[PDB]
Amino acid sequence: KNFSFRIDELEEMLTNNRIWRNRTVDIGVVTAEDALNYGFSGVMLRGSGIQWDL
Amino acid sequence: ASKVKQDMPPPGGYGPIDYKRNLPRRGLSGYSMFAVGIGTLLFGYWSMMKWNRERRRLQIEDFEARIALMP
Repeated sequence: KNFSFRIDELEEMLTNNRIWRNRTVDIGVVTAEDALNYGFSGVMLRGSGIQWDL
Repeated sequence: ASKVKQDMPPPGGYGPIDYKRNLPRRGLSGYSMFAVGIGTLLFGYWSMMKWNRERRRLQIEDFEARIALMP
């Protein structure tokens, strides 16, 4: 019951922070075909845009 | 006469659990923020204008005293 507020506070410090976005945006971009061939799974695929979840 | 007791949710279940993001707006408008900045700039400029003119007059007075003493 009390955990969504913790996630919200975590997002208040990072999600729209311009320093966080400069550090994380367009860093370590992996294409979907490369992810599948390299054998990535989970959030790696889903960040590349692959609609897969066991 | 003992019944099975176990860890179970209450009758009717538990209340709803919030999980959605709740980032509010909580801010003024860009126009209003810029207006406040310009207003404080103008007030500061006016105050500095008057004070620096007064300081120039004071410097002229001090220089005149020095000129009077110079001979």
